This record gives sequence, C-alpha cells and structure tokens, in this order.
Amino acid sequence: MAGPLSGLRVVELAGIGPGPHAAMILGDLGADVVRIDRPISRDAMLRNRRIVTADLKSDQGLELALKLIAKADVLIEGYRPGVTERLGLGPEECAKVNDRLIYARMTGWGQTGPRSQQAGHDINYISLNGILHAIGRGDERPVPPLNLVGDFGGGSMFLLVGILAALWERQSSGKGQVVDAAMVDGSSVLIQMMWAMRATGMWTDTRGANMLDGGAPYYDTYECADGRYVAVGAIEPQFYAAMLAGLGLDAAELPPQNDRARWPELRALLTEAFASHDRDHWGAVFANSDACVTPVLAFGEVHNEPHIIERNTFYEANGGWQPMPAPRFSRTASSQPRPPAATIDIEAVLTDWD
Amino acid sequence: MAGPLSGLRVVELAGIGPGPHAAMILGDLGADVVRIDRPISRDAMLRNRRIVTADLKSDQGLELALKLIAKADVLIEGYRPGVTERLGLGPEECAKVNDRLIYARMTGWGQTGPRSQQAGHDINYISLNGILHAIGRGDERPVPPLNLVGDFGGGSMFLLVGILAALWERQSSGKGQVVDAAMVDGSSVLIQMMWAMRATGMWTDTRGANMLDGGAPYYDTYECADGRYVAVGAIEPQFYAAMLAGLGLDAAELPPQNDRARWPELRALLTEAFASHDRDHWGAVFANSDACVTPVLAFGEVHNEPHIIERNTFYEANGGWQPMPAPRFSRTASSQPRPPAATIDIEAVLTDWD
Repeated sequence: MAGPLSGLRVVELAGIGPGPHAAMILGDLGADVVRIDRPISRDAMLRNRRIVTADLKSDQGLELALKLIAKADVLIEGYRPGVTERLGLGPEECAKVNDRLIYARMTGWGQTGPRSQQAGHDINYISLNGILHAIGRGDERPVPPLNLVGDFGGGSMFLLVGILAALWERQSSGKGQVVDAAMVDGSSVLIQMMWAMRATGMWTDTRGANMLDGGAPYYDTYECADGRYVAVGAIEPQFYAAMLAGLGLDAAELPPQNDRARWPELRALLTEAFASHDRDHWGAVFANSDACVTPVLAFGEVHNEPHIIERNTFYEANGGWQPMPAPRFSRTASSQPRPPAATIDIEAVLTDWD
Repeated sequence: MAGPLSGLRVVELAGIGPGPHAAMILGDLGADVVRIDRPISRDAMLRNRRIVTADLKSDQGLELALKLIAKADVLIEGYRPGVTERLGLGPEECAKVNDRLIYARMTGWGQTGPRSQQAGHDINYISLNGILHAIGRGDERPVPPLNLVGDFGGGSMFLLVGILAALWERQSSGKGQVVDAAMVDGSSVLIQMMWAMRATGMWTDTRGANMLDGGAPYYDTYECADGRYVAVGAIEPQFYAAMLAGLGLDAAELPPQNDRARWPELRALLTEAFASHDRDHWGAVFANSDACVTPVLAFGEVHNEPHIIERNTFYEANGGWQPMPAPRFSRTASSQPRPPAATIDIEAVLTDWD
C-alpha cells in the first residue's frame, strides 16, 4: 500500500459522517484500514478499506473484534459516549489487550458535560459556538455551510491530527492513549482567527458585515451577464488595483477600497461592471494576473478546468469524479484510491495480520 | 511543554492564514515552534511560539535560518512556489543540511500548474472546485463560509495531517520529504462526502436544494419571535418526532417529513411555530431531548452556555476568549496556551537547541 502511512493498522467501527471520513484519509495515505460493520458499497467514501462483519453484541463478535484490535495501531469509534463501554469495547477493555492502541473517539459534544448524551448533527455543534451565527448575508437567517465545518474541518480533521500526534508520542513513550475529538471543540479551534480578531477590532459579531463574510465588496461573489458567478478575493491593495485594471474602472472615480461608509457605492459599481459580461469573459480578462478573480464552477464543470486537469486533483470512479488523496508527498506518494470491494472474512484478516 | 508533540521542533517562515494556524496547533499540542519574521504581538493566533527575526535575503540571515532548520523536524513555508528556492532555502538546499526535515509547503493552487504563480485567497480556491457554488440560498449568489473551508478545513488541517504522517514514515525510512498541501486539493477531500453523494443521486448541483445546504425544512435555521435564531438538524425520524413534540405540533396535521413536494408547506408550519416564541424559550424546550434543536449563539454569548462552560472549550485572554487546544489527549494533555511574548535573539534559540 502506497503512501506515508504504509504499515499503519486501523480498526474502524462503522458509523456516520466524521468517523468514516477520518478512516478514508488514513487509507488514502497508505494505512491498512479494516472497517467492522453489522451483519459492494456504492459509497466512494468507503474507498481504501477492507470491510468485515461482526455482531458486537454477541460473545463471538466481541471476541473477534478484540482480536483485531489487539493487532491494530488505531481504533476509530463514533458512537455516543458509553456505547463502546457497554459493548465491552471501551478504552479500559482495549488497553488490557493492547496498551499501544490509539483509541480515537469522534463525537459532536465530547465525552462529558450536559449535552454529551444528546443527539445532534453538524448544524447543532456550530450553532453553540458562534460559528453558524457568523455565516450568511446580514438581511437573512444564517445558512449552514453544508457540514464542512463541524463534521469535517472541525471534526474528522481534528481526529486525524490527534491520531497522528499520539502516534508520534508513542514513538517515545511506547504507549497509546485516548483521543477525545469533539466537533464543538475542533470547529472552535478551526475558527480561532475570528476569536483572535474579535479582541483587536478586526472582526465583529454583526452578521455579513466583516472582511471575510461577504461584507467587503472586494471579498465576495458577483453575478455575471449569463447568471453565472465570479469570486473576488482582492484584499491586498495591489491585487485590488489589478482587479480594477481588468474591469477598466478608474480608481479616481471610485470610493477608496476601505472607505466602509461608501462600500454600498463601491459594490454597486463593481456589480454593474461584472454584470456587463459572462463569467467566462472574466476568466479571459484576468488571465495570468494577481487580480484574485476566479470563475465559480459548479461541481459538474470542475473536471474540465485546466488547473484541475493538470494536477490530477480528481479521478474518475463509478459514474463520477472523486478527489485524489491530499496532501501530496514527494517520496512516498499515495496511489489512486482502491474502490469499495466485497465483504471479506474476519478470520482471513487476523491471519493476514498474524 | 505539555502535549503529545512535546519534543517536536518546528521552524515557521512567517506568513498569513493557513501557515500560522498549522504552526499554532503544533504548538498547542506541545511542539517547540520558532517563527522567523522580518526585522509583543496582540494576535492570539501567534500563541505557543518563540519569535525571532532574520533578513533571509542577506548572507547572515540565510545562514542563521539554515542553522535553525538544521536542528528542526519540521519547516513550514507559505510563499509562492519558487520563493524559498531563490532565497537559498528550497527543499534541495535544506536536505543538504538535514535530510530528516519535513518540508511543508502551504499553498492554494499547489507547487505546479497553470494557476500556481497567481495570487489568491480562500474564496478563490473554493470557487474552482465546486465548493463555493454549493453554499447559500438558491435565490441569491453564493456566500463565502468565511475562510473556514479553504484556509483552515482544507488548508492548514491537511498540512498538519501531511506533517504528522510524514513523521510516521520517517520513523522507518530515517528520512523526511516534501509535503505539497494545496487548499484546492484539501478542500476537495474535505467535501468528499458530497462527491460521493453526487454519484448516487443523494446530492444535486442545484444550489439550496439539498439535505445539508438549507434545502430541507428539518436541516436549517428558523427565526424566532425576538429576531434571534434556532438551528434544527432533525434528520432521523425519531429526532424529527421529538422536534414536532417540542413545538406542540400534531404530526397527523403536517405533511410527511420527506414529502419533498410539500416541503414549502412543512417549512411554513415550522416557521410559524418557531416564530411564536423567542430563541431562549426554544433553547429551554429543547435543552435535553433528541430533537436536534439548538439556540444559534453569537460569539459574545458563547462563554455563558453551560456545555461550553463545563468542558472549558474556551479560556480568557487579552480582552476576550480564545479556544483551548483540540483534540484532547487522556495521558499527554495540552496546557492552556502561552500568549505571544517579546521577540528573542535567534542565537539564543540555537544555543538552547544545541
């Protein structure tokens, strides 16, 4: 198996959302991941796995799972706190068979506290920590940024960091430990820049009136003549200048870039200019420039974009594109992910693993 | 220094956005991070560092930088590709003095390809890979989800995963290597669940008309009587039922949860219900059940929320709150972050580092 994590052994207890995303990336980077499900997937997320089944409620299934775990470097579970405990797969039971184990617990609310036993989804975790409030236009109710911030950016990505950090630790202690990855925590560290900026007046709690939330005319999307969109990210003055130059707008006729009182005016002039030609016109105009103007591509156009083609950011799988592994490694590179395959015998995996 | 990365040595070449956020998390987890800037910060992001200065364009500063890199495990740089090369600090130069170095390159577009020399910001990277298009209400232009998805979720977080994975590879190869972390790549892997769902009919390219983008009446925010908001995330039928009960709605008088044709009707009945009382009323109705209803808190209210208080997700600093380290480790726990302190002499760090 190719990649920097070649040799690493991971048991994943089948769940939804952040846990399988974390397992996927481990497999992408070359880890040997074995997912235990209940008694061929068309879910591309289950790439780079071997799937086995066990009833964790039976004596036989518990025993087979504990034998797998005994040979593994990492366990990923995403149930409610207390669930693995009651199954006999809790941290203390795993430690008896394998004290080198990195026991990774993926939850929204965390292992303890008043909400720890309560159901939730991404939108709920980001509603409690100020994140969701900060997303969307100021004249409307907050919009969910899909499940990118809670489930993934502040969820599976923190599980991954904790797993890999604890493996580093084990190189010198010889021992594993438990990683408590709560999406409410991870997402807060994900948005630390905004917490930093609040303290210095560089960010306000007012929705849609900051530099990065759509409040700034030079950091937003604009609708073009064809009803398609461009993104403008021209924060730095020399980038802003390049953007005006391509629009053919005279700076001396516009409000200054950062005169906030005239941002309505500035936005209306930029709106009119971008609305005068189609999206693809602006790709030609701004070619090879620092104007920070890009087309807003829909998913179904992405694979035709030259920078995406040339870098092989995606690969073609089962009637659709899927993202290639990230990040990239110069010496031990990842390969194209292996598709989901048929279930296999758990006894066969133990034998492979010894 | 407390945490699982105690003993790790990191040189950070001062930059903005993704690079310093990755350095921050390494520090938060115990790494010994030394940031080289140009010749006391009030930026909480620069916590858990030592700051030194050097003019990398001069013979003396380059030589001092190279001596630091000689002793480090990890180098973080976020300039345009080619910049460290021309300074004398490219991967091939650093390998000469330290072949165990993890050379970590944080860009938007990546090290190669047609856009790789062009300026940009978060909004631009997520415009090119279909993510930005997918965010916001269907009747308005796309809204940026701040810089959470490109800079951090698909940016620093993949740089971290690359660093830590390469450290694992290094344990058996005895060598480091170069990590190419491009935001356009990382963010695509962050959104892999949507790429999966597109291939199985579970996601459309139509904006604002999906299960997780605000298209579903049971996965969105609602405005309450006081003009404040709740978030509803009641996907599963049992969670949906608990939500209807809290609202005092009789299920028999509503359309079925997943009768999409009647989702306008359902949303209108849900709108009217939530509008009848203020946010904190619903926060109390729904405080314990599995209804998946949470109050939408603004940043300045977060620290008063019980679940946030009890788990110490935040700590006080400067004049406000900052997130504590995440994720959490049961044996080698992180400490409260150290604030940015005064600059120090580079030669002293070299002494300490031997």
